[PDB]
Amino acid sequence: IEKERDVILQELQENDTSMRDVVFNYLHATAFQGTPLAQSVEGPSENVRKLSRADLTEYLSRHYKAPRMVLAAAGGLEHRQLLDLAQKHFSGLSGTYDEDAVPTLSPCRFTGSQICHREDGLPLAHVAIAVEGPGWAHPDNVALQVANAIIGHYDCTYGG
Amino acid sequence: RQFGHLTRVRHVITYSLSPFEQRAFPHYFSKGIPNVLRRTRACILRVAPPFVAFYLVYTWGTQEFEKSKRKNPA
Repeated sequence: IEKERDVILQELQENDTSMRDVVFNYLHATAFQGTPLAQSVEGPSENVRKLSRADLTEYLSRHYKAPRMVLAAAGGLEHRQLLDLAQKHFSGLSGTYDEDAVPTLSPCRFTGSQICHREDGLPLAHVAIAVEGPGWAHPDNVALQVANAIIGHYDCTYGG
Repeated sequence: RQFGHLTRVRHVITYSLSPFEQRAFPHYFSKGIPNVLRRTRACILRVAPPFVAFYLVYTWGTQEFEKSKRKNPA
């Protein structure tokens, strides 16, 4: 735990150089300000120097629960080579919880806001803009994936 | 001249919000009016006293003008 607590503080230094991922971490941080969703993935450097075994134990002991888990695989197998094996190994999993322990979601609102890390010394400027998305279930995602495809992409190498 | 080659900035961050996501006139009465006073106390001393003296030379200038037309005892 102490070693990784240094390794984590080695990659936050790295992702500063992964300039693309800095943008989305800023983007998610703004439009979803105030919610848990503005958080990073690796967490701030502060909390990583303060996190305990119990927080892991408490975090671990709540989310890894069968109703909110999945197993899947494909390629060379049959479905009943597998069902026995989770019936063998994962049957002892905690398939329940203390009645008020497993929360559901908050509707994460959307903000229209700008954020800018002005840095003139660097070569290039990574930029992003976006709006509220509908969600997973909403079927017009099949519409929007087309529209993005209409617009598309380009990076300095396509011979077109 | 335009944006792009004016001058240098390094390691500064800007946080700005839409207008639609906020009231136009927040704390217009609450925080403003104390700020009007603080704005006022910092100017009043070196703004008025000339204009104060003007009120006196607009004062004495007319009074002393009025008398001069009134006759003398002679």
